Amino acid sequence: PISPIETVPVKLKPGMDGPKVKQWPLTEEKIKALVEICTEMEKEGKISKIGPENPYNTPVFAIKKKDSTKWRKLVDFRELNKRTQDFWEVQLGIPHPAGLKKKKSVTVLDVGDAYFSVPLDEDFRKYTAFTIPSINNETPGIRYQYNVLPQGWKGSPAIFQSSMTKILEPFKKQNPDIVICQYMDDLYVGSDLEIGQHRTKIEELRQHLLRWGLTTPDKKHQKEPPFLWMGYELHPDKWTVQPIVLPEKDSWTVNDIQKLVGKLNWASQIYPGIKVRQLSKLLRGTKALTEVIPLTEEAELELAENREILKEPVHGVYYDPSKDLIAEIQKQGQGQWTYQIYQEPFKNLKTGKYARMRGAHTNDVKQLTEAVQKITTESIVIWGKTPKFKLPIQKETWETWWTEYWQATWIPEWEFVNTPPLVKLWY
Amino acid sequence: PISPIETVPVKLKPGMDGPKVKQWPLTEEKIKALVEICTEMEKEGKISKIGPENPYNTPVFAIKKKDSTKWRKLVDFRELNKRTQDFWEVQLGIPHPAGLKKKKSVTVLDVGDAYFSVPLDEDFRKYTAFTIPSINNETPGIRYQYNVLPQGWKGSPAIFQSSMTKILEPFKKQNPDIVICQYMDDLYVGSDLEIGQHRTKIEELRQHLLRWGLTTPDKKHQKEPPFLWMGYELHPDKWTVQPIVLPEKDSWTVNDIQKLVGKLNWASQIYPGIKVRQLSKLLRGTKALTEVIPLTEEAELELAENREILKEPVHGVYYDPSKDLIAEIQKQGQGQWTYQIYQEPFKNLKTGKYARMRGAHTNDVKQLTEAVQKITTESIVIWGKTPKFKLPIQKETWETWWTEYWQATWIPEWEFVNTPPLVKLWYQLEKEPIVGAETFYVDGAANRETKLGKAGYVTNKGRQKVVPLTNTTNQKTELQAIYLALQDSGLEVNIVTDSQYALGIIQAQPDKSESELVNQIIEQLIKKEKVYLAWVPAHKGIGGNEQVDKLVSAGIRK
Ligand SMILES: CC(C)=CCN1Cc2c(Cl)ccc3[nH]c(=S)n(c23)C[C@@H]1C
Repeated sequence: PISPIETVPVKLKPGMDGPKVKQWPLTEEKIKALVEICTEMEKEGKISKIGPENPYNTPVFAIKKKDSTKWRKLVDFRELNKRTQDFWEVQLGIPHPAGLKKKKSVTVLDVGDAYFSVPLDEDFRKYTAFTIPSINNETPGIRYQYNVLPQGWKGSPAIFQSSMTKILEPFKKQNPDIVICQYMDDLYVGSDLEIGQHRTKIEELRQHLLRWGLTTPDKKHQKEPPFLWMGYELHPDKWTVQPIVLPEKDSWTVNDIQKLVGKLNWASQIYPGIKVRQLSKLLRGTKALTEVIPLTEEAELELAENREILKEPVHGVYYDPSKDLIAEIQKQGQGQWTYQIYQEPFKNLKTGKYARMRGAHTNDVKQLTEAVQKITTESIVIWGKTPKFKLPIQKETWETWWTEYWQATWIPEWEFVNTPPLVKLWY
Repeated sequence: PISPIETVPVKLKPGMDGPKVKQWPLTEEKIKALVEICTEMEKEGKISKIGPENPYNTPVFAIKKKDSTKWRKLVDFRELNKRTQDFWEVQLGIPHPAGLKKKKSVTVLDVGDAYFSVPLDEDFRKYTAFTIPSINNETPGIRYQYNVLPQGWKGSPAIFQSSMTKILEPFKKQNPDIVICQYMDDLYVGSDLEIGQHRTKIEELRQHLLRWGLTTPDKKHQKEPPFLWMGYELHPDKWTVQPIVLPEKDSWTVNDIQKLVGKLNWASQIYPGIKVRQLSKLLRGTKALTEVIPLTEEAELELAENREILKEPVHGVYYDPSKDLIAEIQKQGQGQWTYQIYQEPFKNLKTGKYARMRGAHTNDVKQLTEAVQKITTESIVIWGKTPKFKLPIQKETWETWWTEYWQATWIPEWEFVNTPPLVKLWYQLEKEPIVGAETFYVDGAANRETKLGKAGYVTNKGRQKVVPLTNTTNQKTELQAIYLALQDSGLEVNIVTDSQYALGIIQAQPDKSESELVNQIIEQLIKKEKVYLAWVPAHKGIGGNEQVDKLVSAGIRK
């Protein structure tokens, strides 16, 4: 109420204009939530209703956070951030600590309810323009503004850095190796601490936090046992590109050697050292597919050689902080999925597989959506950033469902491949 | 009068300045009019005569346009409008009638000259300044400025909407059960109240607004039961678009076809069935619109076929949220599919269709699914629900379909129903190399320059064949090549190609296409029992290729 703070005088990146995004239609069930949510915020003045002197707008979505609990508002801040936060990340540049990925276990804590205090420069809220939809465009839509610091806005965490710093500093003074990292409103704190040490050491912070500024966290695990998430306690010291193994076909067949060769042929682009030629010779016939042709002593020397040429990766490791990282997904089998992030074609910094057998929930979309986010992390974890996702799904289909299973704060820029995978192998 | 409403402040675009647009002084004849018209307007308070401390000018036009018996005023500040900042988008979307709900009584009120009653921000006024010279020379250049939303001003609408949006508030608050919507300077008030009792509130409102200087000349709420909105024709229980004529003439030109097609798609919403594939496929020509389009027979068929439907007039129902929305589909023909959304048995709410998209060779099922989506999509935008789907297709089929595809999807709650066209897996490839089946190292090629090729192969059984080809691509030849493979092969077959292309194509398990070449291969695979196709690197030096490529010498050498 009547007691504020000052205002870091904010400004967009020179030359650009405020974002004017189009509000996607959402369900009634969603709208209703949003009517509720934002009205309380009108109540608590964090946000306010505006008029026509304002043309900007930024997307918003209703989301059931922390396991289908009552709804949560989510603004698709993608554009604004890109319109401010970029030259802005040249000033308030929130730092990225490498070694975290190296740590054994890292947890995430949403430190967003915080921002809801610090006011905003009266000449920038203008951009915080967001509209909530009137079903079937019957009403003119509810148009609010933001008065404090908006959770999705990248310019806000940056600002909040100040307090956050001290908020932690002491906790940091007692716990040094415990690296903590702030990305928007989520806290990633890493340690090589044993499960419970880490765990308790966690609530430790949670409490400390709460003490220092009603920076309240999410109570993920009571003294209760349930089939709930094993928390956002990742173990980044675990990451590999191993499974891209050559099939152990003791029963070598014309068909097989060919298949073999094929993978090896495109595989030549990811390991310019592999040569399949002498093997190509082993299938130079015009035989029956199902036929055994191991023979070529000179050839199996090739099988083995390259068979391990995999294990010894290439130069393809030069994280170019200028360039953007690209994520790419492969729907593998029932609940089998895969990806790879690279800035360059075969210069893929890391690849990995997602497994969660399509059964109890086989909604591709869900698993996809899941995956995405699960990838998103890694990326952040490591480079501290959101890749560009190449989604093997329909724009329109996805544009109608991620928001259902989507339980994350940020939203990465993505796109969809109507381009099937020759790349579809066991890898 | 006017409205004492809290005005809205407008700033001109950053770094910009008001129009210095003078006017070619119009005929001194219609000048007396401008003056006489503005004197009253000024006396109606709408204007404030000021000339000195204000450079900014705009041109004052005046003549008579439609059925009226008086001279009209016009002044477009297009220059100003541009210099003007941007507001909120008035109607980023039109409500779709099928989404509306049924009410006993409704009505529409022309909000008079809505904008005028509304007060221009006290400052922007200087900009809305204009000039009415007396004669050709004897003239003091009487300048005036608006105190209200000017006739042709960019914000005018946005503002006004906001204003009114507000003005109604208390009223609607107090009188909660009479939904309202405004359109242009028009008001649509409806409710489930007894004609007279409906009339009771109408006045209450009419009056309410009247307290705000908002002129509504409705006598006893004057409205035409048949509502002409965005083409739709509405009534408190049904909606439809009537004026829809599909012209018939001889010298069919392009513009007309397009118009036919627009006119056709429009009615589809309500009219269950309409087709447009050919008429459209036809329009495919480039830029020349004044030329005549040779509506071939296939076209005429769908046209008069459609015509038959159009002749007979159908109508649509409104929304009742106390029920399940239902989406039902059927394949009316090659490439074409249709849907209909209904609450209760045979009471049409909405129709329409999904036209097969880009990506020349596709699968019906995939397509069907691509279809369900559009449906899914609308229900959201309209009644924000997800219609339970009625799908003319087996679950085993469907299931196996998506369990196969590379891309991903989402099948809502849907039941299979028996009906005529049935989407199902016609052909279906193998997984492992068929044992015994004669292997076919199929190949083809073509010299793009020569525009000629050769299709052929060599079966494992020392068997060979070829066929020269005029007008063929390395691509066409490849398929062709497989097609032969298919013809000559038996029941079970192993086909081997060097085609990146055909490899994918066949694997796509598409169907119903425009490439005879493919259609055939399709029909053969259909005809078949067990095919195992496989793909290998054309020139990588596989001998299985080496020869099928070494036979290519019969055309030339390199
Ligand atoms: C499409 C427009 C301008 C609608 C306004 N409109 C009037 C109307 C009509 Cl004319 C028919 C069925 C209607 N169903 C509903 S709800 N309405 C409705 C209310 C709003 C008030």
